[PDB]
Amino acid sequence: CGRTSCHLPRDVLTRACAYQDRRGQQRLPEWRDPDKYCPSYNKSPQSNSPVLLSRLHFEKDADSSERIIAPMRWGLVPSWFKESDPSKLQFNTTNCRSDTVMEKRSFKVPLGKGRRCVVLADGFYEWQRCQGTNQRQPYFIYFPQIKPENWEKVWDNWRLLTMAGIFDCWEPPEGGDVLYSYTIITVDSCKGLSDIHHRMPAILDGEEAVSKWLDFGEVSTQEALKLIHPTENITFHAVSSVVNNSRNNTPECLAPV
DNA sequence: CCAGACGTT
DNA sequence: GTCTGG
DNA sequence: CCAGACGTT
DNA sequence: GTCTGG
Repeated sequence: CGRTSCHLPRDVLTRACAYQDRRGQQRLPEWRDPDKYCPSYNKSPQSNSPVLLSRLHFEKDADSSERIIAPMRWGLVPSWFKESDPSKLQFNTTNCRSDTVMEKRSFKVPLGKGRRCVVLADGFYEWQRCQGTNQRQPYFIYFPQIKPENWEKVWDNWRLLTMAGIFDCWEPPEGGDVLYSYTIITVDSCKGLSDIHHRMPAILDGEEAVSKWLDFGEVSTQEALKLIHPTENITFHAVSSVVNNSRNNTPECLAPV
């Protein structure tokens, strides 16, 4: 999973991230760096997407079940990385295989420090490789949804896709803001998706999964990794090739055909 | 020991 | 920074 | 992820 | 074929 849609206006996104802390207080997650939120139908690696993380990553003594929402760089840049510019990274951290995560230098260390985040999207795109043709068929893939008038109604009630991520913090040698960057954990595609692609993102389905993944305060790596697996609770439709070029940011990207 | 990699679809 | 391969 | 470049005097 | 930029 190397492309998402995350196009909602910031306040609509934030309201769609309404949740309950461990005490059952209804809350909206508190923003950091909201100016870096860049809505688009076509989010590629190296772009910023909003992710949820525990408040306790940002505030001493916080309730770890409280949530921050913050734009992060898609493509995990490890703390130790030595060059001036993130883009010089010579290995792909767009994704992080679940099967090998504990053996991977770039992911184990930040995972170990509790740096679990939830990557938000409308949904993700996958390109289907079909036998004996180089033509790839793009699909938009998303949580099942409630079953220009309809458009506004749909998107107000949209259930955002919640993907399990890991993030790391990098101080540019040259100097600047700390870079927060993320990888989306991958697992085997479910039966529903297996004729489209062998890989899918690790989807956290519902508030229990999202909560336990976020809460590095109360939930160990070993307990968190149990949430990482495929889900059949997923739907999709084929979309035009408009999505293919990551410069194309329009509704046509995720329109059915 | 040091050198060199650190990753995925 | 930390681990693997030599 | 795909698209597009891939080079020097 | 392989890497960078989006």
